[PDB]
Amino acid sequence: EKKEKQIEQQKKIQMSNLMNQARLKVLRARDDLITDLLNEAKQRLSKVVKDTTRYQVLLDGLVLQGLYQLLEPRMIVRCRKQDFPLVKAAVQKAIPMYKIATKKDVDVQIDQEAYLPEEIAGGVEIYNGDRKIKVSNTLESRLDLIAQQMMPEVRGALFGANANRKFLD
Amino acid sequence: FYRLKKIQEKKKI
Amino acid sequence: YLSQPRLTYKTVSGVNGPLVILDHVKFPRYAEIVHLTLPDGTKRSGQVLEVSGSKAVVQVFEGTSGIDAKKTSCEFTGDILRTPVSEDMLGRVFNGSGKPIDRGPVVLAEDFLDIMGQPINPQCRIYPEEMIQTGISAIDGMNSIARGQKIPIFSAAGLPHNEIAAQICRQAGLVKEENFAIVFAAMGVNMETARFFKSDFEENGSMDNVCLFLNLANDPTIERIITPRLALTTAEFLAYQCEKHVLVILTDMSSYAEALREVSAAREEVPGRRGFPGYMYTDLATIYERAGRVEGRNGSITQIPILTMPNDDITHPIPDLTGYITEGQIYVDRQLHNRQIYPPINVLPSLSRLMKSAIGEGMTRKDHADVSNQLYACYAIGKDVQAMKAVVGEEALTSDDLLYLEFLQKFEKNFITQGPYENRTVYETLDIGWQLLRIFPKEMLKRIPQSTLSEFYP
Amino acid sequence: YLSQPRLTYKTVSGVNGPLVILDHVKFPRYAEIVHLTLPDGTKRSGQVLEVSGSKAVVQVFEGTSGIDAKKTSCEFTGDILRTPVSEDMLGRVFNGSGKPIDRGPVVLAEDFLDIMGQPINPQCRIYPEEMIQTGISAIDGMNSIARGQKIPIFSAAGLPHNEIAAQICRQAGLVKENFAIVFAAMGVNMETARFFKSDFEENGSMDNVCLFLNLANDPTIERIITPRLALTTAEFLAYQCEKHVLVILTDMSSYAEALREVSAAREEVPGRRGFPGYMYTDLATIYERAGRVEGRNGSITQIPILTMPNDDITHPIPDLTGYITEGQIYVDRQLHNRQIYPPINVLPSLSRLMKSAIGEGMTRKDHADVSNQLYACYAIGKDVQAMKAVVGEEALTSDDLLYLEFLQKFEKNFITQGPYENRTVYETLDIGWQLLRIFPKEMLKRIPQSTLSEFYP
Amino acid sequence: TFGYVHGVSGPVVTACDMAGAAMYELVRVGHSELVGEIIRLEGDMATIQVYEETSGVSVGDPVLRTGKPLSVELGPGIMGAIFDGIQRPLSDISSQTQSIYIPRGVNVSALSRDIKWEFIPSKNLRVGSHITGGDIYGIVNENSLIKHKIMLPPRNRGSVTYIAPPGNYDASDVVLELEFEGVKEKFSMVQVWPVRQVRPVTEKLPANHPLLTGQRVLDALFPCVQGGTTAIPGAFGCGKTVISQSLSKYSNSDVIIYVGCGERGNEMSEVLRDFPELTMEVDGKVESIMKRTALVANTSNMPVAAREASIYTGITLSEYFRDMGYHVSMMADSTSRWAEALREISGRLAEMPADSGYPAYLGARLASFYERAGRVKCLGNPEREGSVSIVGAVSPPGGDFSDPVTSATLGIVQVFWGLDKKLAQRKHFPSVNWLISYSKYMRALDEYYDKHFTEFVPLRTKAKEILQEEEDLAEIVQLVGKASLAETDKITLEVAKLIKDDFLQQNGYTPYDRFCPFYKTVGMLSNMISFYDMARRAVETTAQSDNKITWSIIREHMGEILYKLSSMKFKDPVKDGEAKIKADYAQLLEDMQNAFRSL
Repeated sequence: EKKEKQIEQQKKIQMSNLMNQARLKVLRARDDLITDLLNEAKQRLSKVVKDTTRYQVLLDGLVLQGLYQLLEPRMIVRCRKQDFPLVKAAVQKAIPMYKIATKKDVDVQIDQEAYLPEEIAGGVEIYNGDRKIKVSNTLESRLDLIAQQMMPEVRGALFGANANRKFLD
Repeated sequence: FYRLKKIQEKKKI
Repeated sequence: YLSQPRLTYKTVSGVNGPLVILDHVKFPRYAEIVHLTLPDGTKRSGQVLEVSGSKAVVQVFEGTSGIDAKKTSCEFTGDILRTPVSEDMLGRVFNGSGKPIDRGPVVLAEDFLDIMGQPINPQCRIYPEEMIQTGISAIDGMNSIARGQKIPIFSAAGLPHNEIAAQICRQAGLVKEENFAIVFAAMGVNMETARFFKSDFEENGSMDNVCLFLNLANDPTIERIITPRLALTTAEFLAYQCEKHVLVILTDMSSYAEALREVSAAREEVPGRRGFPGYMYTDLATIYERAGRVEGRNGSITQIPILTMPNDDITHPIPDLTGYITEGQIYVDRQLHNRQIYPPINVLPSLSRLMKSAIGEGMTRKDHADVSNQLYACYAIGKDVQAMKAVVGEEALTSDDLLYLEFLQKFEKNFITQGPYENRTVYETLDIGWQLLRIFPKEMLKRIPQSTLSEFYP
Repeated sequence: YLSQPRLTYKTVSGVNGPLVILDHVKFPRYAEIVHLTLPDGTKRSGQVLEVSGSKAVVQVFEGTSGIDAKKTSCEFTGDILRTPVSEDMLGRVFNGSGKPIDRGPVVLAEDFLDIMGQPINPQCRIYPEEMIQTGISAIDGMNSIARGQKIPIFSAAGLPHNEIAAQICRQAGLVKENFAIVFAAMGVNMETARFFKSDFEENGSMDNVCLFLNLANDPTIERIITPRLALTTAEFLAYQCEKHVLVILTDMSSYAEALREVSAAREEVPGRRGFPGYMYTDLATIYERAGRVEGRNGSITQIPILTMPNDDITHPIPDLTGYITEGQIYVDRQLHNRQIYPPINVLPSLSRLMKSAIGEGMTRKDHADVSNQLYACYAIGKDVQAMKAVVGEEALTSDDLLYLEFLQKFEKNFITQGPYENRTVYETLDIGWQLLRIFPKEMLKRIPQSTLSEFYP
Repeated sequence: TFGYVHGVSGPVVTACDMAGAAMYELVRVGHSELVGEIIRLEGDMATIQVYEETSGVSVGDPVLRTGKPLSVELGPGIMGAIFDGIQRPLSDISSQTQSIYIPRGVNVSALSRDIKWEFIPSKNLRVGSHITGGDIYGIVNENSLIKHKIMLPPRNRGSVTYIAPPGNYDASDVVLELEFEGVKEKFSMVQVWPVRQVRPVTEKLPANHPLLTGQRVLDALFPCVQGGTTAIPGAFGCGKTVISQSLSKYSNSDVIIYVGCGERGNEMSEVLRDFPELTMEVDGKVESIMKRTALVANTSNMPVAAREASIYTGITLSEYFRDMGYHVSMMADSTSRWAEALREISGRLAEMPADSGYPAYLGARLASFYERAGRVKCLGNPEREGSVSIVGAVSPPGGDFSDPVTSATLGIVQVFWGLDKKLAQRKHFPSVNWLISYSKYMRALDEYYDKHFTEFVPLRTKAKEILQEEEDLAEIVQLVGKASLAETDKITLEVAKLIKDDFLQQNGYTPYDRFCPFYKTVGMLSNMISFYDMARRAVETTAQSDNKITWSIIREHMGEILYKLSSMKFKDPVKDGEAKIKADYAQLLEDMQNAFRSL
């Protein structure tokens, strides 16, 4: 009888291991696909980098984000060396808007000594005078932020809601 | 008593 | 929904125990979540417990080690902690922080839920009336429970309360869906406890419907503050949303109390009884009542937490406060364990709100309350005469005293003493109770009414 | 070698209890000793407890009184407390702080030694193995004093312990010397001081005793430094001169009282019964100066005397004294009420060094076994007496009569003893065998067969 | 950069100008090099606990910083020596200074830099292979009894480039060079490890083998397991130190690390004196037991702060040897001393107190320390199975069990050996209060007894029940005298009394009882229980006869047999064969049978 009990519990544990492995593999397939889609989104972002006009508009926007975010009397602007004159023009365009938006006079310099690493597809970053408070407004950080905030909705879009999701709140 | 005295003394700052 | 770019701060103005004090933060928010970078690539997380001016206080989940005032940075999110939620949480295990401890990946958050929960109208709650069969004669019968109640298990060190928890989880069922899903959460236990529970769960092939958490003794202490709330939030989701009848097993709440003591002592807040901070009454209220059915919905939450008991102090703050909140209690005594009783459960201090759940009209049987009460009273008198026995020798006892002693002895030998894996039915335990009643003549049945007495005693 | 002038201060920024806070001290030193001048002609001394910034804190060894924040001065010697010491301190009597009171000159020092001493490296200390005969049967027969141990003497108020100390230091010897005595008194009645002095003068060994005295009228805080000084002197004579020095302290409880008072003045962490939380460490520091050392033939033995407040044993002082020391000799008032000149309750009087100083070569092979057997028999005697107290005489059995007989004869012979006798070890063993012979051969279950087959008849 | 000593107070020291510091970094304070650790930061100020007696320190004294946290140097040369609370060989220091006292700021290498060591590289080590941490790549016969292995430290991986040939090598000589991604790096037979970091493992495994103790009481009734944990509370003079000494002398383990913190140094002298003489037999060779033991010591009079460091260093060494493929046990003496040190350090920091004035995190620290135990499958391709056992000793003030230290330890360990002062007062020297004691390793051990000593299983249960029943009667005996009880009751009381006087009692200082092999204990219990049940059945069968056998009749019948049963304990494990003592027990049993049948 205990031989039989050993045999039955043996098959039960074996089947449980098999089921656990099956769940592991399928979930891994799902999240591998999600990461692949994220990589594709990185590629779409990289192609978006090159169109000059909308890219300049986006850089103006990001610079204004940094201005409205830091709010310090002194500021520093860092970016990719290639896009240096574009962001210089963007800063010159942006400063009056901030001046009339906050009524605060601020000096904005551009770090010309240290530039962003090449792997950054685009975007900018702001320090304050002492370089202790920072704010990263790079394109990759934005991609991360909206990706994480969007993750549940994209699950719902790709796979649809579970059948047991009878109500919402 | 000891614990209360400790917090009381610290209250000065 | 979206949000602005996050902000980095490097102004660490001090470190003290599990706390880290910053300043020059712009518009800090209470209960805000932050991340921490170390001089190496290691990352951590924490939250905010205090704010005033540009100063802010940051509790660190992973503890404090090698923190610098020149290399460590900080990141500030924009809102309260919100955690992954999905049906896939079943069949998975996680650590104290909810990260996947097994090799599986980060769960896909079908939704984000607030850890702190949200209140529910008392009018929008439904009384739990369905007795849950457990199989233990000490629990079924004398201290019957219902589907939606919550009952803590008082126990001391060196006792086999874990075996009792496993037995309950195994034999959980309804008196006459299929069974309960299980949301287990460990609060600072040694490897033995976790491994034994894992073995028990896989023995019955119930991994397909267990979501489990693990906080081991080696982990940082501060994680235990957040650990149980994750499990409760997930269980709340499965109960009020998936309409699944769940059973949440918490354990070692004393470690939760210790962690809260750490946090309070670090902040130099006003202490109270035994150095415990004042506000854990509110905190335990928050952690405890999240249970009971609601109108217009199916599923339920039954909550059985396990509390270890420092020394043997019923008047200790932790068990006492837990007594004021939960509606019941099941006591474990080392005496029965020394007398070799597998369910060493002292029924005298135990108590539950079977008070109108085990009626008998429509429920199991009509006599339930009467037999329970008579056994209870007879047991009390048995303990009394046992105490009197140590004073004066056996010769001084009357016949009724010997009858009480014999009834007591046979009672723990038969009713209380139940073997592991024994699934007694409620009717069986009632019959056993009657057989125990038969020891006395009918005239000593001071509590049973006439009708039942004439119905069953002959 | 210091050659700079001292610094002098008048910046007395505050006072609180027995402490004085100075300000604007230039590179103050931890544990620095400081002299000072009261507005009148007297002078005092103190020690630095802690430093922070330019502020400093000092403690006055003889109580604070009438110190003026404007007039007084201070003097920073720049050195930790260091004492003079010479071989010639023998024969001389000092009060606290070593000041002569026997009307001799100042101490002309061979050397200057740090008071706080240093820990001894455990690698280079030899385990004691030699047995000091004592002439009291309750000690030698059923315990053991060894050259190098530090056994204390538990006692209670009023009980006769002082002459026990007198007797043990009077006729000390080795089973088959000098025994330079150093006797430090901390807050004790004048009567006991004169009693000890008369006893040493009677013994005629006044050439070998260096004294330190502190009456209860002396300043309270002085007592914390009183014993360390005497121990330093003893250590000098023990290690730099390879003498065998015996040391006796009168009242550790007074030292504990001084320490609790100092700690309470500073508001430090309390533990059991209002004591400093760290009193264990200091008791260890004082008690640990003992045991012989590799390469030198000197020796340090300690027989401190401490007084439980009452018959309780769980009081922290005796408890921690038990923790540190390797045994204890108990004194019970019950025996004193029955007029037994040594009131030594042998039962709670465990000593730990009976291992290595007893057996073949030293005394005899049968010593340990007879002591163990006597323990067992005396214990059963106590138990049967308890049974007698409740059941009555007539419910007992023959074995009970034998045990009661043993108890009576044991207390009558083994323990009861003369004030001036001198019993040899072998006589004690003979007495023990006489006591053992009361029981039949078969009841002796703590003895091996091999020993009773030779010694029982 | 360098800080400056803002202020001093006891063993704590605040230092300014320490902007770059971090938590738990080693530092040096004073003109002398006093080692310490950081414990609190606040802006540019810091806080340092120091492991040396603090005296003669000025303000503004320079303070050096180093990025290394506290660590121990691991490798050969460890055994047979002695260290301080931090890794510092005392013997080398004493030979260096030629004095009696430890210099205040002595600084010497942890291990010798001149001793030579034979070496044998692995037989599978080829140029270009991969080991990726945990693999033994060489052997050193450090001592005849135990052979030191060398393995790659964890968190390391890469191809093999250089292999040292077989032969002799001194410290820091390049043994193995490794190349991973164009980076070359060299290793020697000594490495480093932070003390507070848990060494990784492949997996923890369940206990499956009993760890004997050489005591008839402990092995029989309250056994411990290899790889497990336990605690031994009890007042002073209950002989905790004696039990620790006995375990260290006569365990089944390979290596024993004895960490004495806050005790008399005379105990250290005893260990130094006795162990070298005693010899033990394995591999057909007799060797002084010092070769298989390492000793870490911290006398009571030493500075308070070093004591935590000692407790951590000991377990770090135990860990290093568990990785080596051995079973090891530990003697942690008086962890309450560690608690005391925590109390003092928290006191000087003005931290809020908890119950009994201890810090709040006492429980957390004890749990973290005791969690390190357990059986372990180790890292590496050549699988080994090691294990670590910790046998702690607690010293509760007052002799009760109400202090938070003891209660905290009860909630972690699995085995508990209470001691009772009155028993040691009785000269019942191994004073174990069986009533309060308990063990949670009864399961997962029955297979061992079923495979070797199957009869032991009922026997011990019977003995336990008899002891309990004796206790259950003793109160009513005490309240009301004899002559009111049946024959069975008095018989059980008397046999339990003889069990108490003989089996439980054990004097380990006589030459013939220093150690009791398990089979002797089994035989003794078998003889006792056989006699008990035989007597009980005999008297029971005559209950209703015309001649009721009473206890006095049994005494008159078998006084000499009881005397022989009492003297049964006089069997020397040596100088008396196993066969002859077993035959003696059998012959005594036959005598008991004959005397019973004759009645």
